[PDB]
Amino acid sequence: SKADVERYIASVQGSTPSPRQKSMKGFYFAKLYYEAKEYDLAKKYICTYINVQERDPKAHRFLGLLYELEENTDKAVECYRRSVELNPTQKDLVLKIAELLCKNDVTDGRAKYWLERAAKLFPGSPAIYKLKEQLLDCEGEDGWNKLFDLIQSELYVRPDDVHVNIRLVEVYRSTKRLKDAVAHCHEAERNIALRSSLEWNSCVVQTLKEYLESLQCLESDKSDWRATNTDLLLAYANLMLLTLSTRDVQESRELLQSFDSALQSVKSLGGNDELSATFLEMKGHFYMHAGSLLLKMGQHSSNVQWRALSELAALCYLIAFQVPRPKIKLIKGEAGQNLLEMMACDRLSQSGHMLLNLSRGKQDFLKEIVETFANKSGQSALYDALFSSQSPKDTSFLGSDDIGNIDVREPELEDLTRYDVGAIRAHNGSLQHLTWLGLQWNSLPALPGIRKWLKQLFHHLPHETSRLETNAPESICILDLEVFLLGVVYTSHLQLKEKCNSHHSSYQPLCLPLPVCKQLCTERQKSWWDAVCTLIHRKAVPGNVAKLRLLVQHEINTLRAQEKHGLQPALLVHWAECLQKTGSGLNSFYDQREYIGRSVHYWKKVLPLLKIIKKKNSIPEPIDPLFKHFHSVDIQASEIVEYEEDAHITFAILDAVNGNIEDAVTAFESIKSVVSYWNLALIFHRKAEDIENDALSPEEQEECKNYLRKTRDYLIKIIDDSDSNLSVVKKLPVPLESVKEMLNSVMQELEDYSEG
Amino acid sequence: DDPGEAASMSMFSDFLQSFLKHSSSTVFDLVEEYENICGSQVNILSKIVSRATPGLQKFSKTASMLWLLQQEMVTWRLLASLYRDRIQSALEEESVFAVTAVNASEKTVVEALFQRDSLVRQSQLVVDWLESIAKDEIGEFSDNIEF
Amino acid sequence: EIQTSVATLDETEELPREYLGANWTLEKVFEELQATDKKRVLEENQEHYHIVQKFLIL
Amino acid sequence: IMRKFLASKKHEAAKEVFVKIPQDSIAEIYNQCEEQGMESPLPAEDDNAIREHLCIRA
Repeated sequence: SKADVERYIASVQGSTPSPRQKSMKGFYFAKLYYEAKEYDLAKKYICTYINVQERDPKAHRFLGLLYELEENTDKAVECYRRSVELNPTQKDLVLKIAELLCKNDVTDGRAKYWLERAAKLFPGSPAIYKLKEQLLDCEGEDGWNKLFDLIQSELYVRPDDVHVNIRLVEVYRSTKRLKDAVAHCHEAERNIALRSSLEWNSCVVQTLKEYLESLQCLESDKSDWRATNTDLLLAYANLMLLTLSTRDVQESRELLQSFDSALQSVKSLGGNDELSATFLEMKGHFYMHAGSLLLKMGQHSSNVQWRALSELAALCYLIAFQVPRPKIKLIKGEAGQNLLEMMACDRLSQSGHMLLNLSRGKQDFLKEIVETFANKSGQSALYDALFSSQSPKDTSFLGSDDIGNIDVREPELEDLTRYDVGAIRAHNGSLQHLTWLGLQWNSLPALPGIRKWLKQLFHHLPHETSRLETNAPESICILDLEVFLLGVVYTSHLQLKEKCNSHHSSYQPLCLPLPVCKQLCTERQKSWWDAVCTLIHRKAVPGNVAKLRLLVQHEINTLRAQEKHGLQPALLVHWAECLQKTGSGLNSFYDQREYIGRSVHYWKKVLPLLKIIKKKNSIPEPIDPLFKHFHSVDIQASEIVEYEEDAHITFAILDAVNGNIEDAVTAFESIKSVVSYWNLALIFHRKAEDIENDALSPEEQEECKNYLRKTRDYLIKIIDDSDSNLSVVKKLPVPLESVKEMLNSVMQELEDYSEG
Repeated sequence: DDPGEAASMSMFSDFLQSFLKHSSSTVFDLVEEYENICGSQVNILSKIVSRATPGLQKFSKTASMLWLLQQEMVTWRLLASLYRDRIQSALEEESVFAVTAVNASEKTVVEALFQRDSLVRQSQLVVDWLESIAKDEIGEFSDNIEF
Repeated sequence: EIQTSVATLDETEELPREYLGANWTLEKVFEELQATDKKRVLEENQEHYHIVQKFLIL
Repeated sequence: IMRKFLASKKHEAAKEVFVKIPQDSIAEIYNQCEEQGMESPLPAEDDNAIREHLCIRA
C-alpha cells in the first residue's frame, strides 16, 4: 500500500546522506509509487531523478507512461520523443508516438511524420496500416486515391484477414464500381482465410446482388449475370453453413428465405450450362441446410415435438441425398480440385449420415416420410415450419418446387465410404468434421474408414514407427493419428451418451448435423492436430515452429502411453480393440502385424493399470487431460477377469502373426476361450492349406487329415459353448453360422478323403 | 590446377541438396547445415594448405579459397543467431508485461535486461559470434606451451 | 541499467564519465570502425564478407 | 520443321523428322480428348495439325 512505500522510502532516505544520492534513488522511489497508483508521487520522484540524470531514456519513457495514464497526450509523446532521442533503438516507441498523435489529432503533420518513421521501421504491419487508414479516410477525395493505392499495395503482402477486403468492397460499392467489386471478390474468394469469415461471405452475397441489380438486357450481360448467379448461389451455400454454425435460428431463417428467393430467379433456366449444373447441386445444399435449420430449431425450441421437426428434416435429407452428383469431365491440364465435386460429396456424406441417424432402429421410416410428406401437404408443412405462412409459396423456390418425384432408398454404406473421401477434401481434414464422421460411423456396426482418410491427408507418413518410446515429430506414423482420432471420437461419444442420459427422444438424432453439432474436440486436442498438420504440410510460420514442435512433443508421450501418460484404462482398451478389429480386417501381413503390434502395445500398458484397480486403488487423473476420464466407463472389479483374458488372446494373435505358431497354439490352448478355439481352427485349417497336394506321401496326407481333425474338433467346441451359453456368441469374431459353413467344409474335406 | 578451386566444386550441389531437405519451418536447420558444409570444406582446404611447401605460388588460390569459405562459414553462423532472435522477439512482444522487484541484485537486473532489451541482446550475440571465431583459431593447442 | 536499478549507498568513487556517458548505436560502431588509423581494419572493412557482416548486424 | 525441309528440297531430313514423331501420336491426341472435359476431336490447332501430318505422310 501507499504507507508501506512511504515507510520504505523514509528508511531508505534516512540511509542516504547527500541530496544527489537521494535523487539517484528517485527512479526506484517513483516505480514503487506507481505500483501503489500514486501517479503524481511517481512523477515527482522521476522528475527529481531526471534533474540529476538528464539523459536516461528509461526515466523519460517512465515519465511519458505516467502522462499517458493522465491522458496528457503531447507530454506522453514528448517524454517518449525524448526517450527516442536518447535511445533510437526503440522502434516500438517510434510506433507508440504514432499511436498517441493519431489518437489526438488526425490533421497533425507530426502524426503523419511519426507514422512515416514507424513504417520505415516496420513494413508489413497491420498497426501501421490502421494508422494510415485513419489519416487517409480524413484526406477526403485526395485521400480516396491514396487509400486505394494503399489497400492494393498492402493487401499484396497478406497481413489482415477480413477487414481490408470488406473496406475495399464498401469503397467500390459507394463509388458504384460494382464490376470492380465483384472482380475483387473473384480474386479474394481464392483465399481460404477469407472464405471462413461470416462477415466476408455476407459482403460477397450482398455485392453480387447489387451487381445483378445493375445489369441490363445486353448480350454481354447474359454472360456476366450467369457468373454472378453461380457465385451468388455458392456464396449463399457457404454463408448458410457459417450462419447455421455461428448465429441464431431466426438469423438462419432470414438467410434461408433469401437463398430460396435466389433459387426462384434461376429456376426458369432449364438448360445445360454450368449455371444449370450449379442450380441442380444448390437444390441439394438448400434442402440440406433446411433439414439443418429444422434440427437447429429442435436444439433450442423447448416446447416443440421432435417428431415433426425430424420428419420434415428427414424429407429434406432424402431430397439432399437424391440430387444427382455432377457428371463432370475434369480436363488433362486443370490441377484445380473441382468445387462442385467436393461440395456434392460433402452433401452426400452429410445428408446420407443424417438419414441413418434419423432412421436408426425403426422400420419403414423413410416410407413414413414419403407416404406422409412427399406431396403438396408436406410441402406446405415444410414451408410453414421453415419460413412461417407470412410470404407467398408461388414466389418461393420451395413453395413452387417438386418433392413428389422421390425414391425410398436408404444410404448405402460403400457409397458413404466414397462420399466421406470427398467431404474430407472440402473440410481439409478439420478435426470437427473427422470427429463428426467418426460419431456417425460409431452409430453403425462397421468401423469408420480412418486409415483411408489418414493415408489421404498424410500420405508422406509410415503406417507404424519402430520407436514407440520416443516423442520426436520425426518419429510420427499414421497409427498415432488413428489412435488420436479414435480417442477424440470416444471422448466425444461419451460426452454425448452422458447428455442423452436425461430427456433424449427416439425422434432426436444422437449426432446433430455438422452445421448444428457444437464443438466436439477440446482446444488442446485441436492445438495438437492443427500443429501436426502445420508441421507435416510445412505451413509452420517462423519462430512459431518451436512452439508447435514442443506442443507436438508433449502429446506423443500421452498417445504412445509413455511415462505418466494419464489416460483412462477403458480408452486404452478401446484403442487395443479398435486396432485389433482393424488389423485382422486387412489382407496384408505387414498391416496386420503393425495394427495388432500397436494393440498389443496398449494391452501390455493396460495390464499394469488393471493391477491397480484389482486392489481397489484409484488411478491419478490429469488436471487437464488430452482425453477425458468418464465414470460411465470406469472398469469394474469383475471385468478385470475378461480384460486379463482378451489381452493374452491378442498376444497369441500377434505371435501367430509373428510366425511364432507353437507359442501361439500353446497360448490359445492355455486360455481356452471360444476366441482361442476360433484361432486354433484357423491355424490348423491353414496347416492343411500349406500342404501342396501334387503327389504327397501317406505320412504328409495323414498329418494333413490330423490338422483337418484338429480344425473340426475345435469348430465343434464353439457350437458346444454357444448353445450352452448364448453370451459366448458375443466374443466370437464371426457369425456362428460361419463356424458351421467352415465345419461342413472341414467334414467334406475328411469324408472325400475316405473313399480311396 | 590449384587443388582448392577443384575441391570446392561440390558445394553448389551440397547447398542445393540441403535446401531441398528443408522448409520455411526448418529454415535455421538449413543454415546450421550450410555452416557444417562450409566448415567441412574449410577443414578439407586447411588439411591441404597445412601440407603445401611454403612459397609454392600455386597454393595462393587454395589459401584464398580457405579464407573465403572461413569468412562464409562465420557469416552463416552470424545469420543463424541474429535472424532467430529477431523472429522470436517479433512473436513475444505482445506478452511481456514485466514488473521489477524492489530487492533485485545486479544479476537479476541483468537477467531482466536481456529479456527487456533486443539492442543489448543482439549486441551480445555479436560478442559471442566474434569470440567463437577466435576460439576456432585456437583449437587443440592450449597444452603445447613451453615456458 | 544496473546504476539505474540498483540503489547503492555511500559509494564515493565514480566509473569514468567517458564510459558511463557513452551513447551507443550499431550505425555509430560501424562509423568508428571507419575513423580508425589501423590501415589493416580499413582494408578488411572493404572486403565482401566483412561488408555483409556490417549489414546483417545492422 | 518438315515444312522447312520439304521447301528446302531436303526430303530425307523431312523423313528423319517424320520418324521423330511416334506412330501412335494421332491416336494419343484423341486419347487426351475423351478422358477430360474437352470435345470429340482434339482442338482446332491440332485437328488441322493431324490433317497436315497426314498430308505430309501422303
